[PDB]
Amino acid sequence: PFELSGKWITSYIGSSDLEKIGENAPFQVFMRSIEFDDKESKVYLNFFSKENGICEEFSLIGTKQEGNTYDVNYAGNNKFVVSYASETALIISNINVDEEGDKTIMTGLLGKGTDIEDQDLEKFKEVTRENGIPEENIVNIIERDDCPA
Ligand SMILES: CCCCCCCCCCC=O
Repeated sequence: PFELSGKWITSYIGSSDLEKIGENAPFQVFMRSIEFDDKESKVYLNFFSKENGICEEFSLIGTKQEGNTYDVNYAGNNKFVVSYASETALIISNINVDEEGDKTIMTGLLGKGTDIEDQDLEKFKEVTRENGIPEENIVNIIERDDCPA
């Protein structure tokens, strides 16, 4: 029985739009924890993001929708799905439509902080590729995560 809820840190993030994941961008998300409240059909996302260089924490609440999709507001509208789940990682596929209406597809590899297991990384890169996102559009989040634990 897989436990999806708990501590989850971001290791890598791929994106179709580089403007959304650079330094201080809305999607350079340093995950801290994700909670799946299936009884209440909600999802609790906690993370840090940089704006003007300093770390800023976020505690969002998303609602479960059709299939395995989750709706959540942040820098536009988002619809994300947990494409992959193992005992060491989680791979999220998210589609964001910002305030300007620009559509951006993104992917992310989440772990228990730690150390990255190449097995999950290869799956992340494969998912990223399948979404038409090139390898050069992948950023290493762990190297950039200096935000509070
Ligand atoms: C932000 C993309 C991947 C981050 C890891 C978990 C998602 C929680 C916040 C999702 C908002 O998109």
